[PDB]
Amino acid sequence: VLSPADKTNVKAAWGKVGAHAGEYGAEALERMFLSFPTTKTYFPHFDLSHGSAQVKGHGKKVADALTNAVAHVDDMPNALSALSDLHAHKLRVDPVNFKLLSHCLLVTLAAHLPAEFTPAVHASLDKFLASVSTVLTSKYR
Amino acid sequence: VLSPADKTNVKAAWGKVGAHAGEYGAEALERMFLSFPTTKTYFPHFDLSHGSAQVKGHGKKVADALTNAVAHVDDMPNALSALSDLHAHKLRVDPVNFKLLSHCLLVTLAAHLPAEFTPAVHASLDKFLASVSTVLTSKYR
Amino acid sequence: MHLTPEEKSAVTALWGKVNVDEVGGEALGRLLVVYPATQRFFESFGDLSTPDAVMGNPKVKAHGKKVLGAFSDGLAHLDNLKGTFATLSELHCDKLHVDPENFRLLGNVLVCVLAHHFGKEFTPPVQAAYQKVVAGVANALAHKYH
Amino acid sequence: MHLTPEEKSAVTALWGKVNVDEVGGEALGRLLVVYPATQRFFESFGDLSTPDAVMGNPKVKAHGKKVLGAFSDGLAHLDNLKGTFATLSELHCDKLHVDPENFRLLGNVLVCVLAHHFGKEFTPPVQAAYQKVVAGVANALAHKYH
Ligand code: HEM
Ligand code: HEM
Ligand code: HEM
Ligand code: HEM
Repeated sequence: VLSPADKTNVKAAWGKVGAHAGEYGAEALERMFLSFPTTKTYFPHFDLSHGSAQVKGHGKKVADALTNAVAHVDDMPNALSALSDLHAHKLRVDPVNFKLLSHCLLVTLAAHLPAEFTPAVHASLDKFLASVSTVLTSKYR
Repeated sequence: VLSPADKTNVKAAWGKVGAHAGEYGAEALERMFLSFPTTKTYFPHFDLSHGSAQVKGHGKKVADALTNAVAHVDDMPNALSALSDLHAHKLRVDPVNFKLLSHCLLVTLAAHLPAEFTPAVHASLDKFLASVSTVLTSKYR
Repeated sequence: MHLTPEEKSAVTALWGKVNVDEVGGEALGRLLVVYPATQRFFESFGDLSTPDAVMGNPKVKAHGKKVLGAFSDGLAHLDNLKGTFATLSELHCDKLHVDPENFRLLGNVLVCVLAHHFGKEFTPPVQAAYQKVVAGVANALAHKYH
Repeated sequence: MHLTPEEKSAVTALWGKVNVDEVGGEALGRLLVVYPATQRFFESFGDLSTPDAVMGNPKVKAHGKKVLGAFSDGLAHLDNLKGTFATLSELHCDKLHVDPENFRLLGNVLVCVLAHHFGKEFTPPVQAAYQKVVAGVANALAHKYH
């Protein structure tokens, strides 16, 4: 679970992302598609080229969901209910993929927040993304 | 999450296991050691030879724990509390390994319960083992 | 694929006892039941509403025969799986868009099915040999992804 | 292993600027902090109770330097990782009893450290080349397990 210090760390870090959240979300997806090519199997309908507006658009939606999760860190399941339904019943993304996106998001944060990305913050963010991942796949079966 | 029908399926299948729980537990471990040799890295202190008392003994402690969880299927977190602390603070087994043991327990049950191992029971048992694994790795960080 | 001669024989010998059509239908149906996300590829198959509907769906059964027939032919080429599955690897990536993780799920459901089917004859050493084969095949099918 | 000319140059170029002592210490320290279960292999290292304790531990920094130094050697033999790491593969299995899954965790933590240290220069394509390299290394280290 997320301790009070974990919650503090996540809110601080995310706070600093601030307005760049959408740009960081797109960067994270781009990192994921290049590093883990199998993830491209869920977006056969997207233009996955560098700078693609579809990826940028998708990046903002993902980032916006994470902002919503940080805001409701104490009641994630309800905040993310509609997104859990979506992933479980329509998208049906294998749960392994969430770990690959989470890793890419961490890489993106590291690359943009040198000062803020301390070992303690790194650990809290990893725990937070694992929690979001868990909520998102909780209704698969 | 385990639905009410899941709980009924587990209880029904585990009931049949009955008195063979310990011999099944030993068999599942032997299947794991053979199929996934990296799991042996956690038992360097054991005689892992076929039928060793060490494996038979461990297999019985593992089944007993499973029996306790089925009995307290509505409150696993509290029921495996102690087990969850030991794995998180002393044993520190990488979570990947739980998925390999779970698989070998399902194979064991399949090989022994021809009548009871229907698609629906299989699904319920898979979910149950996944739940147990989650509770056991829940205090890692 | 590196299997000792002993392992290859264990594989070949049990396989000789398999009804490919039957086991095929069972394995694919069980994948769909145990791991419902996998139904994402089979929406045109009709009714997958319950375990019974899935196990009994003629389209599921036909697809399982097809998948296990290929698997079956692959057991003849244990020494060249990558070669044997190269075209299917490309197809699955480029046209079907199947996350290779599903090959791993099917391989584990297949082992459970064989265990259910063979009971005591599916010994720990026989399982180990089949585990290597299912991983081999999964790897071979994921090989051409890009 | 198989790297495009583009991937090899991205890898080689970045590594020329890495202080192994420094990155090694950071990589191992972050592993022990982010994935505390990994501490099970370093009982004799001292105090690992807090991030600060872990990060300034001289035994951690020393070990970190050794690991990345061996990692730097494999970079010089990308065409034969398995041959390069066979001895350490056997050591890690037979004497150390380290679950190879830990090789993968370290690989991911190293990528994070490189992104942290290099910022904007650690582009998506550069990361991708490094992801292939750490998986290769992890595979080479688990190769002699039995
Ligand atoms: C932290 C993890 C994730 C979050 C917060 C997240 C969030 C979202 C959001 C907000 C949407 C848009 C829903 C809408 O259309 O209103 C979405 C859709 C989608 N997600 Fe997830 N997602 C996550 C992980 C993943 C992963 C790992 C994959 C696969 C590699 C994935 C695949 C998709 C796809 C294919 C869509 C639909 C895109 C479209 O066609 O427009 N998601 N997700
Ligand atoms: C269903 C999942 C599991 C259950 C229910 C379980 C249960 C147990 C129990 C009941 C004990 C004995 C505790 C005592 O003696 O007080 C134990 C110890 C142990 N377990 Fe877990 N375990 C599980 C998964 C695993 C896995 C996957 C591994 C490693 C591959 C593992 C490695 C160990 C080890 C090394 C010990 C100590 C053995 C000894 O020295 O006696 N366990 N576990
Ligand atoms: C042992 C693993 C597998 C083997 C050997 C295999 C083999 C095949 C073969 C031989 C075909 C027909 C190719 C053609 O139309 O020429 C096929 C098609 C297909 N497979 Fe795979 N398959 C495997 C696993 C999977 C899995 C796990 C899934 C999805 C969960 C999947 C989804 C599909 C789909 C959707 C088609 C097209 C069906 C159609 O158009 O009727 N396959 N596969
Ligand atoms: C990048 C992958 C790795 C490489 C290249 C590597 C390399 C090495 C080398 C060169 C040694 C020194 C051998 C000696 O002279 O005693 C060593 C020892 C050791 N390694 Fe690994 N290592 C790696 C990953 C890991 C991981 C992930 C762990 C566990 C988390 C680990 C645990 C150990 C331990 C416990 C020792 C013995 C240290 C001591 O003597 O106390 N290694 N490793």
